[PDB]
Amino acid sequence: KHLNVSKMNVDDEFKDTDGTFILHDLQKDQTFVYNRKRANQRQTPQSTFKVVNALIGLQVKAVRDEYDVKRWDGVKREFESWNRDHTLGSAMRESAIWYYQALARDIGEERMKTWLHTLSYGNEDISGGIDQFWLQSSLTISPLEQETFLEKLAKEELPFDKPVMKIVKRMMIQEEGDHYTLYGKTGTRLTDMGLGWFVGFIKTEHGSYVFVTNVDDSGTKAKNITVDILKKYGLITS
Repeated sequence: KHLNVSKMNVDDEFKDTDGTFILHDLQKDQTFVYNRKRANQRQTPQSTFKVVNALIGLQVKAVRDEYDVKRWDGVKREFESWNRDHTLGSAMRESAIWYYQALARDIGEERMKTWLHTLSYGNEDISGGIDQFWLQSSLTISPLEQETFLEKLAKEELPFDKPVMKIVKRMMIQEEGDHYTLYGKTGTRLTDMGLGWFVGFIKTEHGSYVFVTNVDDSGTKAKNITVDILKKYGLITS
């Protein structure tokens, strides 16, 4: 019934990819890591940082809720899903960077810095600029450090109001099946599609699990790898 993570193997998901995969069993307190070296290498978080931005932004009331609308400026950007008015939640779902750049500006350098130390978020380096630092810039975090943060979010053991964490979790929902809920956030270095993430957690009828996938490829690749693993190991069912 219950997936024992110490028994897994995911080699063939990465046979042609430089990557790492981490799976933490919340009920049993056990962590499986494929590619320990890469799991310990700090990398730029890309849009996985939206999770943190949303938590801080809601907590400090820079945004009201998942429906807080910011109007599009009419500039055609790389993805057509970005070229529309957005909310905190839709900008997470569609990875509309411009929305979260406006949010980061409202949070401000000093508040962001204090929060990143509270959250132990990687190298905590925001010198790349208040609306650039998480995008192939100064801030880096290892896949294992991402796991540590996301495990605290799953357990709701972070210094945010309970409704704030509930809202952010809801914004991360990717699939709601009959027997599981998949939560996650992609990230990609869009300059060259050369760095990819899919991070999150899955709730099943036999425990919840926290995952981090990171690859020298797109965030779509990271997500497809993660979904394949979660299906192979019986966590995504229906």
